[PDB]
Amino acid sequence: ENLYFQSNAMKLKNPLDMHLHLRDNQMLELIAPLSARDFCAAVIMPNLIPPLCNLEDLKAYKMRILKACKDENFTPLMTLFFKNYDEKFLYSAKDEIFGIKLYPAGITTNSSFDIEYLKPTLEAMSDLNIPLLVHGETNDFVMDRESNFAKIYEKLAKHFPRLKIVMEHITTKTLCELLKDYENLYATITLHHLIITLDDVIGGKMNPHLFCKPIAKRYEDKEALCELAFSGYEKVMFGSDSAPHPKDGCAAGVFSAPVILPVLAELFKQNSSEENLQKFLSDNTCKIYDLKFKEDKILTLEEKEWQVPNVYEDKYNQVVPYMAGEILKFQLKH
Amino acid sequence: ENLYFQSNAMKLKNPLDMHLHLRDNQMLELIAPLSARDFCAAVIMPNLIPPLCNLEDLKAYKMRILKACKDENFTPLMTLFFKNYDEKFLYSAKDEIFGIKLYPAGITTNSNGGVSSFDIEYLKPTLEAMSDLNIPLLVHGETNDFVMDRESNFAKIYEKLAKHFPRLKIVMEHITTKTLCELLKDYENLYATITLHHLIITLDDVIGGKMNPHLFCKPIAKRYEDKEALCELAFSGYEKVMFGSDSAPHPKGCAAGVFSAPVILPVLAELFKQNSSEENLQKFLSDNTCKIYDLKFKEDKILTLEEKEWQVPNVYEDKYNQVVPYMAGEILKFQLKH
Ligand SMILES: [Zn+2]
Ligand SMILES: [Zn+2]
Ligand SMILES: [Zn+2]
Ligand SMILES: [Zn+2]
Repeated sequence: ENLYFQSNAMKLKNPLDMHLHLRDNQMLELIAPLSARDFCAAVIMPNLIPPLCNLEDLKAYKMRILKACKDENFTPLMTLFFKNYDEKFLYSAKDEIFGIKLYPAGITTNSSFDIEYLKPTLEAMSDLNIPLLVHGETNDFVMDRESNFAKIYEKLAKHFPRLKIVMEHITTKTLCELLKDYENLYATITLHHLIITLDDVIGGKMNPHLFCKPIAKRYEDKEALCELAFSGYEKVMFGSDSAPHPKDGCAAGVFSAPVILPVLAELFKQNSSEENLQKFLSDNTCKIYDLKFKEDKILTLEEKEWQVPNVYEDKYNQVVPYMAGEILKFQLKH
Repeated sequence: ENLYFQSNAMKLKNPLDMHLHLRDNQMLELIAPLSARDFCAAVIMPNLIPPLCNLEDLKAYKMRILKACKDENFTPLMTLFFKNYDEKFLYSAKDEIFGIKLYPAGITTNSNGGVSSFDIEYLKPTLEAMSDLNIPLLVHGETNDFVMDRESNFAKIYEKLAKHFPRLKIVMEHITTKTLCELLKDYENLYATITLHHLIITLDDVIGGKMNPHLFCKPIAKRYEDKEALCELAFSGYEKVMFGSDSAPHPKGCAAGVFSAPVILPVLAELFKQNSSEENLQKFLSDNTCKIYDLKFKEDKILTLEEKEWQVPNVYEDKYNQVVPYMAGEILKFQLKH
């Protein structure tokens, strides 16, 4: 529609963040609202110290999140850290969790990954319709860690053709292509991997604020990621992997939470459509897991410049955000 | 060799650092001694602001270097920053300079006035005079392509320069790829320098775990097979390879460069014992360069290294600057008689 209003440049419905890190305690209080105010729900990753491996610690964490957000409507979609859980246990938790997140540890390729430890649990998960979320990286050379995990994703897809396997934060053309080879393979894509490549991280001066895992790769990889997100391909969902770290330059992670919607807005207007953004941020997820909502959350973006602050700050913590100091074209009223 | 005395009495004769950055002014006064003490000579890169492009300024900088070294036996091998010099200018400079260093436009630290074209006719007059006058072309071999491919993609350029200027000595500085290790064997006029760090680290050390800015330099450390090929050339003492540290300090993230000057000899000493011979170390650090250029010395500078542990300072301070050294805070198995 050619003519439009400054106050309504984009409208988004029930935006979901399918990969979020909210940390805990004092940090959680600082950053949860930043996601809560722009999303109706987010998959909360379980990599706390120590990791969430039982339902009592999960509920307590859920409660801390609900307190810190203070922006209902916001439903945290809870997850457990992967370990060898038995059928009885999973049956017990299915109504309490959205999924189980696997963090592989110690994988060499010539690989040394034995899925036998996983089989009983994955078989149960399949039958109970519980999705497996995976941080798909081996321990090989940093640029190859994701691509070398492709064969591990294939193996899992064949051995468990009824299990939903979400390849988290894909960053390679390899996985962009693998995604289309198996029906039960899905993926989440971050905001940053649609914009950066390795050159941004170490091509000129080293830029720690753009450092994350998996590392940003090549231009061909970035284009493959953009083609899936911009086309709204049914099996890709937005997952920020917003992962803050207290300001000291060496820890991995990008805190993109507060700038996600505005940056995606601009990105899709320039390269795609409101409808495809709507799919990438919500409809795709809703179609895959059959989600529905009682009270819709509608976010309206206004075409009014603002400068991203150099930090989001609390008494106990200071976090540098993605795009810190940059000027964005769109903004939500908070 | 199964038996030895007091400590590993390893002698090194006339070590040469064929690729070194000494900066200027106050910085020079602080770091120059750290090299002048362990080396008898070093190729001094001209990437100053502004870059050394005339004899007057080169002499001036040389004088500054000589003062900064003081009582040390050390000959700085001077270079000019590459540009389209003519035969007349080159003829007057041949005895004042060791070589001319080519930096591709805006690829590394202080290169904005660099070469932006490798057109054969554009460079012909200069490279032919250099060829006739036996002046060598030292090159920072990287394109502006994707960071991990900058050096390998530069191979076609070194190759055309070699074919078009077959009597020119072309030194591929700080090589970091198997591609250039191999290309070195294809043309008689191709030579190379290798750094200390590139014999040791890969990209994984720089960004595999935590980002380690102290290990960040240009050309970026690459793959395991790249490092192995570099080690095979250095350890075997291959005649066309010479040690060049590319020691480059930065005042205290982060800027590109490793400041390895203070720790080169002992670190190299340990490396060559585990993987090579004292003879091959002597070749890599000195004899190869000496043979390639026909160097001679009024009096030799013999340095002895003993296995007496020592911790590397976390910084090399003074009144004007403070620099973090390579291997900072590390415990080295070898030492030089200070
Ligand atoms: Zn992850
Ligand atoms: Zn994550
Ligand atoms: Zn260089
Ligand atoms: Zn250099």
